[PDB]
Amino acid sequence: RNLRDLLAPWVPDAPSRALREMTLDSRVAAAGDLFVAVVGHQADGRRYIPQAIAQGVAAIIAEAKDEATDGEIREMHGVPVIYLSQLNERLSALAGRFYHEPSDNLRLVGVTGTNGKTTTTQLLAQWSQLLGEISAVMGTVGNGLLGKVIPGSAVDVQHELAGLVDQGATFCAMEVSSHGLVQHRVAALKFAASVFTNHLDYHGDMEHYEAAKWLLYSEHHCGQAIINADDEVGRRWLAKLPDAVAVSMEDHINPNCHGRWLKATEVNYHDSGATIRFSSSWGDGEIESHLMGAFNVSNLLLALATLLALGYPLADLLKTAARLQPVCGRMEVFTAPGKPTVVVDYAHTPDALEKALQAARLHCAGKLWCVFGCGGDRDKGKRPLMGAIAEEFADVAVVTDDNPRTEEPRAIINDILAGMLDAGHAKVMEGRAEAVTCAVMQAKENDVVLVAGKGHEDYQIVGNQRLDYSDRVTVARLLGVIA
Repeated sequence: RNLRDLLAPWVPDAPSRALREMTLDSRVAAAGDLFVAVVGHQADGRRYIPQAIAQGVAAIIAEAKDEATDGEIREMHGVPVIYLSQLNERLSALAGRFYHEPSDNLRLVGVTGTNGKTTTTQLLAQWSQLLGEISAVMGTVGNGLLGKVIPGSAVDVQHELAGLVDQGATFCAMEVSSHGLVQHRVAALKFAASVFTNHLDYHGDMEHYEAAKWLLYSEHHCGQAIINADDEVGRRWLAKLPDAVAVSMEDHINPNCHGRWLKATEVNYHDSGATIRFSSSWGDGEIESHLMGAFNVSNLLLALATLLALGYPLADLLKTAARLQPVCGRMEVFTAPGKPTVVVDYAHTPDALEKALQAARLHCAGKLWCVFGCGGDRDKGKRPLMGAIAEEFADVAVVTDDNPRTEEPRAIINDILAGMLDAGHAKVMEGRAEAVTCAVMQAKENDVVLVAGKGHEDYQIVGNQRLDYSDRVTVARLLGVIA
């Protein structure tokens, strides 16, 4: 890596100097490094230039704002210092060139929106890998090849993607935060596809918000646009994007305009997942999904439309659909012959618990059971709100412990019960393992038991002890299966 080569597109006069790593932080700036001095949230990296020089950096690129002309080449203690205008905007392109353009050496799919980003990126990564890609994810639960996801500036993004390119990745599904896009953290990435999953009442604010977002997207390499037409903003944007794919399970495909599309024609929500019949511009089909709830049908259809748009054959996608797995502890289904369906979900807030019960109800011909508690030595305000949700959206509420820590366990349970119209209806069982057993052994064959609050977590905090305990293991053992 060479300062001269790195800067050729922007500064033709740049000195030839070997470069090791690229860093924004003067503290880690080692001998041979490139130090990038940017102006951020009241923080001015140019303050740290002499300290970086003193640690033996090979060269510095720095904001020109107030200090120099764009492409002005200076030299301090024999260290080249090159100044660039609007460096925050160009950091992605600069790091891209530094790391040999990693988004041009694999198929990068970006997923944006408030929800379904984790699940949709996981589905894209799993499905593409089943079709023979070596697949990776970058998002909220961390970066890596599938099954090896280790838990962030424009430089970090390009560096991480290059790391995945080096480990052999040929496909990467990336969560793009609303916050990342606006701060230019993905400004130079070549997206093969951009997936849109899903305080704006005054119509000037919707107009500004849209204008701000449309400007950003016009500046990115978005590749194929795949948009949820079940979202009202999704629809407006599809009207303006004649090449975008429309995806719907709520009858919002308008075939007069929308050129390419995919819609769920009917969904049977059953005791072990969802049977999805669909029509698309690529042809028709039926998918056996092992994911639970209406939102996971949407997420799966977005991943499908995206992979069809990129040229993956419909017959190969249909033949692998049944191998798609839940994100561990996210509406994760456990079934066994002649036993109640059991779902483990991490829902530990009033809103998450309501969504997970509504999701669970679709699959439930009999009674819906909710086994849950609330953390001790934490905010107590959600307790009566989670009681009232469980009483309303479930048929049987089984209230138990969930990380009581040092707090009197029955105290927490009382606060939960206080939120209910009829606390006497609720079952209380202390010992979470025993409360899960209660629900699972008493539930009928066509009942569903939702076990809420822990998801993937493999500990119960009682006092200051992290006891070995897993909802998933307890359920799997009661059902006579393997977690």
